[PDB]
Amino acid sequence: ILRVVTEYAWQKFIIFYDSEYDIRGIQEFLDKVSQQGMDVALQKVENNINKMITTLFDTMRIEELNRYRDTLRRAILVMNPATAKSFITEVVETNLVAFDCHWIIINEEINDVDVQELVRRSIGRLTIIRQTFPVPQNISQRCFRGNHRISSTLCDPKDPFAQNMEISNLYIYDTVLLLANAFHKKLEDRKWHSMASLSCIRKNSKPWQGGRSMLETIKKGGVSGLTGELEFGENGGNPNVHFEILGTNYGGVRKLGCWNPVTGLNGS
Amino acid sequence: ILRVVTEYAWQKFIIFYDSEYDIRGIQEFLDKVSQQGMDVALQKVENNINKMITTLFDTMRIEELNRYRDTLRRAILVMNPATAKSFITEVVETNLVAFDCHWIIINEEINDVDVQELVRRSIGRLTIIRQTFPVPQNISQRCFRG
Ligand SMILES: [Ca+2]
Ligand SMILES: [Ca+2]
Repeated sequence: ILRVVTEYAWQKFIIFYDSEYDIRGIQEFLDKVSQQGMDVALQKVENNINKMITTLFDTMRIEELNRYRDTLRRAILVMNPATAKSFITEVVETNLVAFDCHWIIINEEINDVDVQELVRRSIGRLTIIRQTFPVPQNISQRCFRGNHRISSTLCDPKDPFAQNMEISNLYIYDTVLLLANAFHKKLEDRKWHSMASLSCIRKNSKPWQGGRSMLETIKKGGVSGLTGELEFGENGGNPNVHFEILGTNYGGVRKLGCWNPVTGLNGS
Repeated sequence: ILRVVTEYAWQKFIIFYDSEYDIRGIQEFLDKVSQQGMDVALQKVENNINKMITTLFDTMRIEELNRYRDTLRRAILVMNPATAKSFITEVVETNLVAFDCHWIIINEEINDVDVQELVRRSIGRLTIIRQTFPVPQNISQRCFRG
């Protein structure tokens, strides 16, 4: 979000977040914008937008709303798409934004149906930032990885399930996939160590003697799945991630660029 | 509608009407705009807007839609408010109109709830023309006549 904001040369904008978001996620962002001397407002968006905005007009006086309108010309939404949809509509309909506004929505999880609906509801420039998964061309090969066949319900992107999957769902698939390959290699190499029946609340209880070798095998595993490549670095965490950046100035959405943490930003 | 159009100095605009409207109602209007040399398009709006506009983008090519977009900058809606609501939203969301547009809605019957909702849905200038009834001040005397 910092990189994108920097590219647009924003100096003044408002960050909107939903009622479940943990703002520690942007503590580093807030530090940096302050360090660069920007004017950044924060507001939590209640889950019922209708009473929020109605309350606003009543509560706030004219000169405040004029200040508020100006502030909304540049905004970042850090919220789930459902709340964002409702929020965008209500501000638009109540004339709190206009054609010159530019809003950014950022969330790993925004599906194609959500993106289309957000664009439909917005009336200025909109930028959408979401995580994307490297998936093959030729729709037929989308449902295979080598000889491994994936249920069409997960890989057919015309499928309602597929279009409604949570990101965690994709990772769950690849996790099962990764484990299977880990077990396979361990079995094939004839270096199997059996599972053990363990006991928890027993300060005497011992750990699984097989755990260290299994962990090492899984940790050094890698598979191609629905998320792209799943694998682990030396620190035990998946390093692979990709973000796409979508846009539309109104008057329809297109790809502006891509981001990943090694190469950085590509495109405008 | 003629008087209002004359006041705004329109020279080119499109008239949209719903599927129940009897266009003989505007035959005299059409005569007069033609006599003044205006460029006036007519289209019936089907009762399901969603398939109408979807059909449109598929059916029509680019250069037609550009012609069409330009034409929609000035429009008159001669339809019931329910159909107008849906119609305004769908054109707005599909970027067939923009901030510079000016639309007129005319119907004797458009209640206060409809008016508020139309304004909410529109994104340019909107003019609403409806019949009104002279009703007393002091809400108490509204419910009496003598
Ligand atoms: Ca739109
Ligand atoms: Ca409006």
